[PDB]
Amino acid sequence: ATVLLEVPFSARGDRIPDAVAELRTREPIRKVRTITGAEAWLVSSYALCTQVLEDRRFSMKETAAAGAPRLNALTVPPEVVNNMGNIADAGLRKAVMKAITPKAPGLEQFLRDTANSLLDNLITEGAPADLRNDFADPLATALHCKVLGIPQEDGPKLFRSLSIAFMSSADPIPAAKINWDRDIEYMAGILENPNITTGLMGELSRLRKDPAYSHVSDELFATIGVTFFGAGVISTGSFLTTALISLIQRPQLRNLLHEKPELIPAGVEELLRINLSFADGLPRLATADIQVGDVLVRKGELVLVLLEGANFDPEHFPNPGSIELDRPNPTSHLAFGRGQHFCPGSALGRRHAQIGIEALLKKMPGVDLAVPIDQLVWRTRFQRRIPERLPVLW
Ligand code: HEM
Ligand SMILES: Oc1ccc(-c2cnnn2-c2ccc(O)cc2)cc1
Repeated sequence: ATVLLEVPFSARGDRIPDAVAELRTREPIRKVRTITGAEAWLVSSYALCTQVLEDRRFSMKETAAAGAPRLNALTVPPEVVNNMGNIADAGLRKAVMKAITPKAPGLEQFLRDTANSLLDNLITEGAPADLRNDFADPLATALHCKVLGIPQEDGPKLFRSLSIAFMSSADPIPAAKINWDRDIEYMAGILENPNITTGLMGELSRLRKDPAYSHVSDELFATIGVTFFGAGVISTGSFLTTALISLIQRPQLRNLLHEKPELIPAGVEELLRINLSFADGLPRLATADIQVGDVLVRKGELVLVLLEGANFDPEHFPNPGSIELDRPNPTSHLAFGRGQHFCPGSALGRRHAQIGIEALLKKMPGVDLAVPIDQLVWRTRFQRRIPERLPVLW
């Protein structure tokens, strides 16, 4: 006898387990057990993953319901799970989206300057360098501070919460609540602070005093700050870090991108397609009985949408394991999700990575791992897969 198949399969973000392709071929929707002991349907094909993400009856918001089968414990108040729904009901959607485009005046130039300076410092200190702690994360953090309109120097203090905030835990985390309340007070301070007049927090401070928003709660305005900072920094830092690994391990692609950098955006779209930064399937709770492939999912059940099941599905991406820059369907991956909850920071995340990669290839064209790739230490029980340190030489 064996126990019901457990998720997640592996914390390694440099390779996909052979088990995924076998699941997808034999059972593209199938029952698994999550770290909390709940059962769930794991969906691993492109077609079923898209079907679930496009059908709002598989609810993101209902995942936070008391007594529901859980992927993991809430690290936020239950209402914050419906964050985008709350933003839209407040009439704040267009304003938040407008504040987070990579196309703000001088934002891209800021990213480039920041990436270059980080790299100069690494080059000056001498190899080995940690491309995670001293490149990708400081880059993601600096970008988000500029986007929020908050002081660059406040970035490290906010960043400190993230190794706990984005944990994927069987049980509630006391530190997540301490950090959450603390970060919420920080952002409430920012809304009151007269020096903060640019970016997202600048915009939110003005809308807050605008009579058309006078019934929007102060808790929502602060929440938007914390969540958009947290989600943005964790997602871009993790993506860029694991994309640098995929790049470092393909010196041919790396030379091609070094030599023809106009290919970097197509390069990034392939790195997004193949990325394993999301550690768990995207969770949804069935609010009706709904046929998914051979399975009738029952109202009240938990479904997990496995991004790399879709993104490595050979029926949709032939030779899925190869980065190929001339695919006919390059942005059709699910790295940013799909449907109602499609990532609102997608353009920002694309530009963060394009610029970081461009700067890396220019400054460090001989970049290579300074340790055998098995020596990378993969963070466990976390909503992202990332190496604790990314040691490189050049
Ligand atoms: C390359 C970097 C990124 C990747 C790979 C990424 C991935 C995703 C994915 C796959 C979803 C769907 C979640 C779901 O459907 O359950 C998502 C949602 C979200 N993302 Fe991004 N993301 C990235 C960058 C960003 C940035 C730059 C921000 C904003 C500053 C952001 C803020 C959000 C928010 C607030 C949601 C919730 C959307 C909703 O509930 O409707 N992420 N992210
Ligand atoms: O739009 C969002 C953003 C984040 C989350 C979230 C889920 N689990 N943790 N967090 C979290 C924790 C600490 C923090 O500062 C920010 C977010 C959920 C929905």
